[PDB]
Amino acid sequence: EIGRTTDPVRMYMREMGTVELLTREGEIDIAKRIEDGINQVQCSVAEYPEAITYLLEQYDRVEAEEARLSDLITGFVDDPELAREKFAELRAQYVVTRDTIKATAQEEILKLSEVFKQFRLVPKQFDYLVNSMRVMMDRVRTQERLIMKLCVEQCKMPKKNFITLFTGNETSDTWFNAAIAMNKPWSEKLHDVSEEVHRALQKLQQIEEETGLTIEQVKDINRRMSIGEAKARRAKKEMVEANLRLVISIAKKYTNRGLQFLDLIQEGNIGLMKAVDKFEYRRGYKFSTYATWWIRQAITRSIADQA
Amino acid sequence: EFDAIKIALASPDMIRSWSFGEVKKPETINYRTFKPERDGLFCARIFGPVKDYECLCGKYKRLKHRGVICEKCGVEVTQTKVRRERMGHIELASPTAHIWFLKSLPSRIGLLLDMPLRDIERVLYFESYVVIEGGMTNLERQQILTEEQYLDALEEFGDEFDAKMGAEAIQALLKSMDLEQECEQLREELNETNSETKRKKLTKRIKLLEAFVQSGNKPEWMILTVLPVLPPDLRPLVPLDGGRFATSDLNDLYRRVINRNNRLKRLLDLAAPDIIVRNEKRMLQEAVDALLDNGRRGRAITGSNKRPLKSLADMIKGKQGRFRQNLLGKRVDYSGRSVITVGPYLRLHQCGLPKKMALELFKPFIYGKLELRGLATTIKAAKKMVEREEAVVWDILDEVIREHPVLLNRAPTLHRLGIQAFEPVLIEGKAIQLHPLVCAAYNADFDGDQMAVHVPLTLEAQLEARALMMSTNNILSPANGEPIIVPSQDVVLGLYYMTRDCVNAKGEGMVLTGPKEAERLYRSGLASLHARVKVRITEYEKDANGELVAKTSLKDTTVGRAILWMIVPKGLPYSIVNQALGKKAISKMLNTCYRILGLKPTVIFADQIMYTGFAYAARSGASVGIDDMVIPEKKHEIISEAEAEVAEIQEQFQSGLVTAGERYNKVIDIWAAANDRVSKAMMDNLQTETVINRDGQEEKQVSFNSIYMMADSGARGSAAQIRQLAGMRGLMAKPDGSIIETPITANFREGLNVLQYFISTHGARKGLADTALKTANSGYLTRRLVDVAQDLVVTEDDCGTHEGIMMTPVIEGGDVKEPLRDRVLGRVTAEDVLKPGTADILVPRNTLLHEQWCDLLEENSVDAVKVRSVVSCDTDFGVCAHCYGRDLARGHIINKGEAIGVIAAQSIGEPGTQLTMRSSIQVKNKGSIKLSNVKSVVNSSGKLVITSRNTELKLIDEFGRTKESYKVPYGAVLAKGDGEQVAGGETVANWDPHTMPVITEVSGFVRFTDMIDGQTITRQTDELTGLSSLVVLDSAERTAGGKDLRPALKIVDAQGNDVLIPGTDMPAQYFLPGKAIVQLEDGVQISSGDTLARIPQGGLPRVADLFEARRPKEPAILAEISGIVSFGKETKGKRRLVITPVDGSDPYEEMIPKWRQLNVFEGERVERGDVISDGPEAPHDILRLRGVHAVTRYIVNEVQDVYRLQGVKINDKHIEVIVRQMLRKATIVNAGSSDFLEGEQVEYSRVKIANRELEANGKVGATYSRDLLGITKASLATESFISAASFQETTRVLTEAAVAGKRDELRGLKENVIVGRLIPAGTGYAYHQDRMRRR
RNA sequence: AUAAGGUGGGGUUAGUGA
Ligand SMILES: [Mg+2]
Ligand SMILES: [Zn+2]
Ligand SMILES: [Zn+2]
Repeated sequence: EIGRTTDPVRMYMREMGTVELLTREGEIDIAKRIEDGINQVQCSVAEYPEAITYLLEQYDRVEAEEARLSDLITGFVDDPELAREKFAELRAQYVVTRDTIKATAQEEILKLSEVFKQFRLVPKQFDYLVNSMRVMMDRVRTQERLIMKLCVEQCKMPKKNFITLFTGNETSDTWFNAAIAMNKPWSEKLHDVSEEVHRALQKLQQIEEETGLTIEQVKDINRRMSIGEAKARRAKKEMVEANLRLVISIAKKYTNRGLQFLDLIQEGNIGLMKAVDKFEYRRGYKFSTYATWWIRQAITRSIADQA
Repeated sequence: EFDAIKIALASPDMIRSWSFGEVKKPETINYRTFKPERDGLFCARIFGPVKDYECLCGKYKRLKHRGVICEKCGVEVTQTKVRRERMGHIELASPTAHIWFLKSLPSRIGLLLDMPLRDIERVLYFESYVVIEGGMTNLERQQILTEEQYLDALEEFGDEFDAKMGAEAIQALLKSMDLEQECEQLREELNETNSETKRKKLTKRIKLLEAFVQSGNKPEWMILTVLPVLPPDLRPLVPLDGGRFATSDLNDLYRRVINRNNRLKRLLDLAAPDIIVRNEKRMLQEAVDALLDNGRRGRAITGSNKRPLKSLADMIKGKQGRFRQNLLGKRVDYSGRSVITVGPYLRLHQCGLPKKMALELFKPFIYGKLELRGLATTIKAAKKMVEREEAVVWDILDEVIREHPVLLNRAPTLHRLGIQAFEPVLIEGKAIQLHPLVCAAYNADFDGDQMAVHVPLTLEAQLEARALMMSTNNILSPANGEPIIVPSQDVVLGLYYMTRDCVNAKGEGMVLTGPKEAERLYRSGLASLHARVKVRITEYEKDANGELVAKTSLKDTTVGRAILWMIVPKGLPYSIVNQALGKKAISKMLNTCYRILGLKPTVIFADQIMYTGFAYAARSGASVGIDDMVIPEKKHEIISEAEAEVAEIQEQFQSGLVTAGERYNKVIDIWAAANDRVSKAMMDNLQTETVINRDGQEEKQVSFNSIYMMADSGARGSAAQIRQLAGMRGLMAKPDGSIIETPITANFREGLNVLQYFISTHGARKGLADTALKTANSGYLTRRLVDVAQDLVVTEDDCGTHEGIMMTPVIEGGDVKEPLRDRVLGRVTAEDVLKPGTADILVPRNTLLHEQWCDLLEENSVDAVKVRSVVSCDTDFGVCAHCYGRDLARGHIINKGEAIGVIAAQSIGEPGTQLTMRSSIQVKNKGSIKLSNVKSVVNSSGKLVITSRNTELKLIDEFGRTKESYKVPYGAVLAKGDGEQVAGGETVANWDPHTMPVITEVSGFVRFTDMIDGQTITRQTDELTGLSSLVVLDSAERTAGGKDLRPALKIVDAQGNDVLIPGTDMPAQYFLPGKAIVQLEDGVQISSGDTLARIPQGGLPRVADLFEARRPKEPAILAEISGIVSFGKETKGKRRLVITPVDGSDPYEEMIPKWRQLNVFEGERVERGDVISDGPEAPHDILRLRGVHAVTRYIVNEVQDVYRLQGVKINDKHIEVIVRQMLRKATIVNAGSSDFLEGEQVEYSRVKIANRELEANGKVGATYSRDLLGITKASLATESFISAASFQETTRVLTEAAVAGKRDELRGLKENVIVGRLIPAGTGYAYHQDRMRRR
């Protein structure tokens, strides 16, 4: 009795009619969750040492003017001179944390993350760090597939013996000499690929040496970051799902300018996505008024160059 | 260069191989400047040089740089022609179904999967999920899922179990299909299902599978991924007048589709929720099919004017897609067009032509010879010479149109005389002058018809023109051997005025020695023209070896007969001109002139009679006057008594002594009778009104009234039209289609009233409206069946066979309405003519029957000749000439090559306009009585009654031929018997149409068996007599309690024994059907032939439905096979039959709609193909039961009755031959050592050579069964897909053949014109003897 | 040879006497 409704608009109304309208305080609730998402991934950003290395190096690109004054920072909370006291002082915090690495080392990692947590950056640096830990998980993941591939798919190692003792450390020979010390016939086959697994594991030990952390800790950093990121995206999808009635309501205006209707609704969907990307709730306004501008931007932009 | 056309479905990387780039940006031009852009639609570096050997930026401006690309934009220098064909691709993001395979109806995707199309549409438009690779669930690998039950699956098997949506899922599921398990498995299930539904659906399934793997395709290519883009110059961007631009649709929707694509890409980049990208993918789906076939999706789209834009699909289909628009009919150079006029001074091998149109049409010839004479060296000099009009060029195009033929065309070019050739004579003025005898062949009156001309340029085509197109060639119709160069209308008036005679005139009855003296007497004005004088004339004849002998006498004749005797050439009898020479007499005069004296004397004779025709017609002075139309004085009185009679029947209705319809019918009859009285009243007043002295007192003769000459000679009009002038006109019909009771009493010489005129304009408007829509249908009929024939070429000499059909003179049931000698004329016999001298061979078995032979067996009164037909020609892919016969425009045998299928098609097609719109047996003449299929018995009265409906009453004459044919009813009281002699005008029969008799054949008792009052029969006394009778009811009125009881009247003797059927040992029970009234009660001893019970009771699209071969409204049911019968089970949607063949088994029984009053009885044993009831005789069973010759003879009798009703001639070979194109297909009954499926259709020629060379092997071939098909779908069932592609439903045949991977060696015509080479019919048949001879 | 030229709509012309 779904009457072959070949209008895509009709069924599109049938999906967008599921979610009801949210009040403006629910926007405080959801944008609160958004600030949780970006704030927690800023915590995981703060828990990365090579971000601080590359940070001070990019600050040397700023004062060397191998970068720009607005290509590293986007203001702060609570003018390169502020960046001289902030990143020279942060250089001193970095060396005084870096000296004590040989317990309270990790306490100074925490306080270095706290003096860094005030800091706000140009989002390309955020791209650098997301791709930095991302490629880091690609190399870690590569060693996971490598030692899993050779021990499991070569030495007939049970994956129960693999995940229980191996996963988490991944750089020691405790699974190696202890699993071979289990006297199993798969364990006696673990002598076959000790070269590729252990010598290719030497670069993974080098990874832990570069980051100054175990693989497990880094996995907590970027994995927990991934939790906050996915959470934030759930919030943003949820808000968009609220505001579809707004976008068709404004979409009624500019219809017959030589373009089809659903093109307008999709362009406006893009515009409200960008408006979600650029809204703040501590401003204290209703979301729609700020959103309107991005929607007209998308529409008039689109029909403008698509004449 | 190249052989056959091959198609296949498109691989993706094939499309990548076709392109030279990817389009990425939705713009096309600058609009600011006017440049083409980087990678937009109109691209240079993808598509090539928009300029000519030059770059976009103009980097490589000379022809020297040819070969290297540019660098400022990177374009290769070539011609600008190369941007017409370089294709491009686009890479779409998410896959997309091709809707032709989705919605061809039947869907290839649909029955390929065997899931209903509704579910596929639910998957496509994202409102449903569906699961690939089900496996370890409680749920299948091909089950649709709704999203809350996908929420359910998301709960339970929300594990590794997979299910997707849309064209990705369709590509995946359709990709993961194994094909061979489907093949073997579905062959097995074909071996299982007894239901013919499942056998049918599963065999279509197995056809598409086993054909799909056999072609080298892949299934998963059917989901479109990489879209080819059209080359830009074929989707051009023109400007209109000013800065605006007339767009194309195609450029618009290409803009839409790549806008769609790129937005989907950036949306995939941004990680949007599934609602949005879901919606966008649906938008891409409608985008892509909106490119392919707009409108087949539920709502179309428009750009402007709210008017749906044109996709690619309608760019092929329809009245202006490329097939009928720009491929069969092209616009041609070297042509002119203007208005025709006469100029009778021409001879017929030439036409007039204006000087301006000549000087335009032959300009390159003027350039050529003008260069030759050196009057101007260079070309542009000749340009200004032919512009400025110097006097020398009139000598030049005067010279070059000396013997260069041209063509003429009139726009409604129905049959092939619409194109004829002439030799131009230059005319001062600017209209086209035209010889008069061509006009009737063109059907081109001079009311303002325009004609167009053409020029064959090349040398060989000039030879084709003068050889074949030249107007002196065609004088006989291709439809029949009648001349079409008959004089039309006024020359026959002049000649009719010439050979006539008033009874006393100047020079009445003197003598004269020779026609020159008669000419001197006329132009000297000393004797009258219409005055009889005994003269001397002299003539010739060729009785010997073509040898012309002088002989002479003193004939008595007129003056003018002796005058036009001088024009007649040598070999004629005199008495061809010794009469009044109506249009018919001069027509057969020219005909016999062609038969006896060949070609040229007929030609020059025809021109000369045209000249003297207009001479003496003009000198005659034939006027018209108002005083010429004569009112009969009795008209007033006949109308007066008529209105008295309608006053009498009207007063019978005033007091109501008569009913309405009776007064209606008597009044309309007496108006018919009085109307006829006025008709022969004015005829008897006109035709012989001239009463004059003759050297004596008085004498009557024919009238010199102008009207009576114009109608009598056959010029224009008839007795009907002059009946509408002088006498009253008609009884006009009413808008209902019935007829008005008051006739139009007035006539056109007097004044009509208001309302008579009002009624008349009703009739006229209805008339010409019917002409409009009738034209519309007739063109579509010819358009159809020219396609179904299209291909039959006379390609061999002699098949060497002995089959064929049997020609007889046809008799309607009254007079012979078409004799023998015309159905036989010019068709070579099958066997030899045994003379009816008993064992004498008259004519041998393989002879042409020209006129002498036809006179020969005409004398010996031969009744039937088996003849060779084209339905029996054993030729593969053609017809031998000895099965076809004559040309009918060239009086000899047919030659080798003439594609006679199309002349058959035009031949039946051109009468399509002139088609019309709005007891006992009494013999007439005397002969012997003959009956056939007689099952008779002498009754008690000495009369004859026949218990076979299939008996026919015939009248053999005193020679032996049949002259009457009559139906003999079941049990009709004949006054005479078989083999007897009657007199002409005698009733010889009797029956009742208001009684189906249940008569007997023997003597004895009749017992009331199973006549139970209330269950089978009923007690219905006769309220008029008193003799009560037990009336037998039918099944639907009697109750079911004795419905299974069959009341019978079984013949017993005085002992009660079974009085058997005479001849056999079965009882003679008379089972009693509905409305059978058993009058003769119980214990009544009966006589022979007495009723034991009594049971009482088209135009053109007829013809189109005959070649359509439709199942009619209810078919007459027939007997599949010989044997006895019984009846079947009571009311099961219908009451059944049970048929029991005698020798073999009895597999056959059938439910029967018992509205069919049965004809056969239970004890009757019949033959196959015989009637069980009557009604329209469906053709398929005539094929499948009575055979090949029967169904053809049925068809040609039927439509020959249709045209012959209108008196429109067509010789019978054309209907024969297009029927041979109808029944070309066949099916398989057993394989034997064949390789075909049993359930497989194939053309009869290909299976005939299949078993025919399996006969060369020791193995047995195959057993077949032929079919006939409607021509509109027989043409679709053709191996050449381009031929059907030019016909209707291009999409269906295109997809079906497209997935077939079918190949086409072209072996035919409209595809050889579609590819532009020699046609393999005429001269190109010799060329294809060559190209066939090489490979 | 610089008059060229798509798409709709409208109007008109030519197409029997039994
Ligand atoms: Mg005309
Ligand atoms: Zn360039
Ligand atoms: Zn033959």
